[PDB]
Amino acid sequence: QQTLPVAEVAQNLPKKGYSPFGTKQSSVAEWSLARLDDLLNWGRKGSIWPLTFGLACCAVEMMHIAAPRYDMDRYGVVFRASPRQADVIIVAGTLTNKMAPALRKVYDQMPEPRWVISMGSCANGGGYYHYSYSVVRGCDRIIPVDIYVPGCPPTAEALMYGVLQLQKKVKRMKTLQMWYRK
Amino acid sequence: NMDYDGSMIPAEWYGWMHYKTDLPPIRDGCRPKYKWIADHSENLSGTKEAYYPYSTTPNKVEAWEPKA
Amino acid sequence: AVQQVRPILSVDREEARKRALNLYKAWYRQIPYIVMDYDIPMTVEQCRDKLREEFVKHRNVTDIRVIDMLVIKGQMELKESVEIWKQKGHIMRYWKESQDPKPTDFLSKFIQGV
Amino acid sequence: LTNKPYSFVARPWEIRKVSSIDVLDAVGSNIVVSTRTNEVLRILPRENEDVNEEWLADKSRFACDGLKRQRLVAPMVRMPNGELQAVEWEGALIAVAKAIKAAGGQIAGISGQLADLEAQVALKDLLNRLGSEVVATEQGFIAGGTDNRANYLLNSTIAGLEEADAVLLVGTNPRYEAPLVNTRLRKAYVHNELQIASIGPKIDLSYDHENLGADAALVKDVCSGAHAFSKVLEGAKKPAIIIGADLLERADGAAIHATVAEYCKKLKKPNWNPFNVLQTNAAQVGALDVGYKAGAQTAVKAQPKVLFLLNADAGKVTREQLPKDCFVVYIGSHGDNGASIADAVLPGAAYTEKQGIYVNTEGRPQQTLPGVSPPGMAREDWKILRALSEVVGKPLPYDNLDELRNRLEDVAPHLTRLGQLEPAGDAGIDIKLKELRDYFMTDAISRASPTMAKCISAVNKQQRENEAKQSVAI
Amino acid sequence: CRGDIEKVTHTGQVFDKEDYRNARFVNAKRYVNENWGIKLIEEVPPKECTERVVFCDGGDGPLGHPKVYINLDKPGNHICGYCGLRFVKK
Amino acid sequence: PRPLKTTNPAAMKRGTGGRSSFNGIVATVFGATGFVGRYVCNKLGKSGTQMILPYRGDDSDVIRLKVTGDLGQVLFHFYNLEDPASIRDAVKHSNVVINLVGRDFETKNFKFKDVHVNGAERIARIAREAGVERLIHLSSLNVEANPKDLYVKGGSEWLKSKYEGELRVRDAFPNATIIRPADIYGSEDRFLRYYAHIWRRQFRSMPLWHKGEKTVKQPVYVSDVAQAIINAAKDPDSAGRIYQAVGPKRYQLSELVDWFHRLMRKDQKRWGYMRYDMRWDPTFLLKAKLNSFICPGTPIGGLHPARIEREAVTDKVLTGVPTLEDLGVTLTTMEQQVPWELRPYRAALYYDTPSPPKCIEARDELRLFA
Amino acid sequence: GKITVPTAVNLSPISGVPEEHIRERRVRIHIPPKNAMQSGTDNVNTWQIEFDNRERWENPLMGWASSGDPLSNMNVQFGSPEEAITFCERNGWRWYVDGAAKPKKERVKNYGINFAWNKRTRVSTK
Ligand SMILES: NC(=O)C1=CN([C@@H]2O[C@H](COP(=O)(O)OP(=O)(O)OC[C@H]3O[C@@H](n4cnc5c(N)ncnc54)[C@H](OP(=O)(O)O)[C@@H]3O)[C@@H](O)[C@H]2O)C=CC1
Ligand code: SF4
Ligand SMILES: [Zn+2]
Repeated sequence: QQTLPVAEVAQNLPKKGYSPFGTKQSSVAEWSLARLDDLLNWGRKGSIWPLTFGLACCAVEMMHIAAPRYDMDRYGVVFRASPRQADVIIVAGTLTNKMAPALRKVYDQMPEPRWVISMGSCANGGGYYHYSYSVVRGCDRIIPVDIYVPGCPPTAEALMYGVLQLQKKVKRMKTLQMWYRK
Repeated sequence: NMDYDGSMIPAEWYGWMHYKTDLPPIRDGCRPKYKWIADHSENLSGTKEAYYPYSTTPNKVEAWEPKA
Repeated sequence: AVQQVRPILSVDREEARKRALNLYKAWYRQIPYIVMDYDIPMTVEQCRDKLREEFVKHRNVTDIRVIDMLVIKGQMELKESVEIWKQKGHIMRYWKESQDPKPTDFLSKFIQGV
Repeated sequence: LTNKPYSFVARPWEIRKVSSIDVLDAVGSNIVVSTRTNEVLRILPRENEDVNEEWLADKSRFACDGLKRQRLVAPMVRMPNGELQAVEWEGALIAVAKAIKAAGGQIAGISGQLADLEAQVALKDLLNRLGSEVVATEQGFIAGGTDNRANYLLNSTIAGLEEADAVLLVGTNPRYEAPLVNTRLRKAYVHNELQIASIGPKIDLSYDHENLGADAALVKDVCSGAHAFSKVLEGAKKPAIIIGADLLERADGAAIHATVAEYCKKLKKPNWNPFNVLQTNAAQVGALDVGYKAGAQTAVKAQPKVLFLLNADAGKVTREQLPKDCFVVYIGSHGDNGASIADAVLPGAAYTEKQGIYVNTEGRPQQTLPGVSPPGMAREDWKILRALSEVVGKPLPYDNLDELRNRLEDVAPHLTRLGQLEPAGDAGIDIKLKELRDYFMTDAISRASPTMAKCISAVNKQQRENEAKQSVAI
Repeated sequence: CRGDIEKVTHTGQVFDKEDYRNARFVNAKRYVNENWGIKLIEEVPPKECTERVVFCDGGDGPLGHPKVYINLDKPGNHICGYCGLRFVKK
Repeated sequence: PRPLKTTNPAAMKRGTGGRSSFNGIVATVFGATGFVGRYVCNKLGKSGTQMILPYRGDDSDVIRLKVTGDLGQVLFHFYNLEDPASIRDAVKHSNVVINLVGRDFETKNFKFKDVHVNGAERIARIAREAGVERLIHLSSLNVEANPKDLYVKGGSEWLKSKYEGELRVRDAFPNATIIRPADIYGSEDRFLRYYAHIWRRQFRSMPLWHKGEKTVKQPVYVSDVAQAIINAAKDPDSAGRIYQAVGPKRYQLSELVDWFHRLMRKDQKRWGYMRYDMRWDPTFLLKAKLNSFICPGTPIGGLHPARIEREAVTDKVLTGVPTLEDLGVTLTTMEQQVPWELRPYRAALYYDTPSPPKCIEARDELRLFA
Repeated sequence: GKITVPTAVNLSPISGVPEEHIRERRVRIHIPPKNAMQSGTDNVNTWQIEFDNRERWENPLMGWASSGDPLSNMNVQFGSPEEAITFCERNGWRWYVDGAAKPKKERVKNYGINFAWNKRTRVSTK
């Protein structure tokens, strides 16, 4: 790892700023595309709409970020039932062999950009039914997954930590800078 | 600023912030403070310095080298 | 070498063959509805060839209860094919898609380790 | 007391137990192999009252460390530079096929110390289909003993040797050649009033015995009746005479095999065959069952252009006896010796990595089972020989192991009844193994093991320690 | 150059330069613990005792290893098989 | 006798042949986010091949390729084509490098010479300096030293660029396999989607060069060329051999386009399907030039003039140069696969099976070109 | 309402076994070996069938052992060899028996032979 910086060292460090790219771009067109990508990523991270895809027990914790203690609504996060209106699909439960074409069709009808959160050990790696005859060995064999939330029923702080990690990934998305360098 | 997360809390204040104990490390002396205790690190996943697994045992079957 | 059992869905081999012909007739009538109602790459003639191949795979059986078991499972798969409960991936599981054809010669199995 | 090679390695519930046989000694002892996650952990005795009786020799047990060191993982072809290089399977097979076509029917093949029965059958079928009528074995035997089985069998049962009354050892040390036979003789020593005489040098049998001498012709005195032990042998209820295979390899050989056989025809009891031979090689009895011409000199004197070898590390054949150009193909698992002189070092699977038959010294066929996968790209030896026959152009008719067992029924009906012994009829001085450090490194797997080297180092350290403490008092 | 790839672990394992499995570390750090147990158990001094048999608990009672008794009649350092602490009799 | 490189017994071929097995190949598919890259990535991941997969743009365009392989068999690496150190970091632990880097239109940062000529030569020389055993590079079928224009002026720069890039690849990497596809059809392609788009048509009528009768094309499926790439990577007798990647039967463009419109249910009389000559219509070329101008990224439908000159150039096979049937792949016929591709592209039926197209033999092609 | 059938059936089509596993797998019918470091025998009296070992390889990513054989971990218990023969012929498996059980080993254990006169069975320790 790295040691987290001591406050004597960290007082000499300057402020990071909001932009992961920095304001030190050379060209004015590159700087304008950087700020446009910053505004676009702020709009995308300011409201991600996850889809009501609750397969198994993990989803009982998924409603617990809907719950008044954790309150996902002040993070841009609000559930949508239709897959067209939703940004994120949260695979929260056990993907089985009869569940595989349904999950693939629901993911394919979702419009791009598409970030996928694997909630729980049945969602990533198979988990407690990994050696079962009718359980897919994780959802990574079917749906491409950006965030993997570890706990068997993830606490709801850990699922919301996965949500904040997805927001940091969305804030780190480089589209217009790649277009300028394509 | 704006890059904070839930893993910036070190190990000694983690139980104080999560209501396990009501004793801060400035008053509690039960903490070990040993020599080999590594400093705290945030979740480094998604960056160019994250952890990637590997086999930890060495090679079991030793081949035969025509030389020697 | 002879035991008395309770018959399942048949009492003689001619009756069991007749009900297997009923199953083949209903499958043959349900082929062009399967090609029409599913988004599969296989055509009607390929579906009929696959139906003939799956019947001549089970041509070898002789026992009345075994062939009635096969007829019962075939009618259940057919009832899962008339009412659309199977998907496009379940229909295309008869053709072994996404599978490399394993060689039969000893040399290619010796090189590949099989 | 704990297994020190198996120190802290695994746990009993973690172990997959596979039933097989051991090929290091002559007993053909039933073992259970501890395989967990493609690794040989340890070797434990398996219960059979006829063969091993829940015991195991040290060479049989502590040879599991030799399955990791000096293994063959890639096919190696000798380059024109002068050193072997790792070559893919198709190139090695067509190189051996090109050398076979350049030889033009002047080929020969020698069986191994640890070779499988099915590998020997595949080698014999490949050589007979290619116009070669000569096959060989590392350990020699008498002339004309192949025709009758009782010439080369321990005809008295290992389970029956505990009922012996007077046994004579003709130039062998059974506690270092096949120690479970010595456990049976020790049980018959303590339970029955047994008198044992040994002809040869001074050896310790872990029980008392009368040493008649190292002279050869004294055994003729045992066949004369004038010797004192001959009266004990004729007066015994269940007598026996055991002859080592190294004494049968010498130039007198068949003569010493003949006379005592006549003595056995002078002393026989119903349901008891007193003639006994103890041959250290596990592959020797199976090779002489399927019709191998015993002796490496039979393949040396034939002057082969391509000399096939199975898992043979005895070193009885070298480059000096071979001609100027000789494509030596070594199909083995370890290759400490016999692979440095080879031109096409083909890999192979060990006895814990393949399924095959081995016939022990009493003539009882047994089947080993594959515990772990072979390392690298090593294959089974009969599969290698069948693929080589398909590359050459005269393929063997069997494709899998079942038709190979059917051809085994075609050549010998008693080579497939595994675990069942068919008794044969009538049969018609220096010891190389006399110390423990000689006993430790006889085979290739025991030579590659570091445990046997550690044992010889510890025994030699105790020997110099005792010699220094004895010589400091002088 | 990166020095975290060729560094050996306490189990004696390192990926050599001809291995294909070092391509997984071109974007991620190879995690090697710098606190080896061998040096950290060789650093502590042995404990001198006068009685013939001693007991090792490894620390606190319910928080340590199960209690073992070591006989110190043989000269030398006797190592506890649980914690690795060495005892010696004068 | 082909020698082994490293003889590491944790690096040889093992397993039956699924995802969890390993076939001893470490692939580095350059430009794997493209159309051929998806199919070759799935074909490599279904056999057990670890892929390094260098990507140039965003992570969201390449994160869909993690489902092709098993755990640890798919890596990702950020690179630029002008940066040589990132390519050397990408290929330093590989033995098979597959080069799919290409672009059908000129870009403001990368020209045709900067992609096909300079970039492929740079990748080939970096792979040669990095000890890569085998390289697979893709070209066009009708590459010539001096290819002439047929309809559009300034055309055939793509064919000349691919020929010069192929020559620089064989000058840099000597044992480089050159597969030459003619025109690759399939899903999300630039052939069936380009003939399937609204922007290609002009008032329910498709312009074609000499009404599509003069040009004869032999298109190939993307799974066939992916299997050809894998069969060239596994079998080591394909070192430095040019493989003509063409389909089973020759077709002319008019019968192909009429068969496509029969598949999309455009053959009904209320739709008003009409095939007419392209050389009489300068408005279509003006529309294509304006579409290449105003689009910031890729043009819509791929209606750049390079695609126009590519559809103008007929597919010519070379005698004595091997075809994919020498690589041991059974080529899929057109009539089995194409109705499945054009099934979602069918029009709505008006309120008021299609015939298969006629193949063109050698003597009929010689009569047509006389 | 009963019919006449042969008592030997083949249930390999109606089961889920594919052709690549029913055509080339050998079933070993055996008594499992007693652990030689234990003196108990309660796990020995049950016969069982097992399948032949297949290729197990090192994982490319981690050090785990991977196998494509689905039947490596399936041992089926039986009370007699003949019922296992009937099961193997009913399910269409290709069978073989590793070995029959030992019928009887007649042994005598006398305490008086440890201390005997003019006998070689006298012990030296205690
Ligand atoms: N019709 C066809 O498909 C035919 C194709 N070919 C050849 O086949 C090959 C593959 O074609 P195909 O996949 O269909 O085409 P694509 O354009 O769809 O794919 C090209 C790939 O290369 C990448 N790429 C493009 N330009 C650059 C650059 N400057 N630097 C780095 N990477 C770059 C693209 O990345 P990104 O995701 O950013 O776009 C994409 O992954 C090409 O060499 C082409 O010339 C030949 C004849 C016919
Ligand atoms: S990962 Fe754990 S909590 Fe989540 S669905 Fe599976 S068993 Fe339930
Ligand atoms: Zn302790």
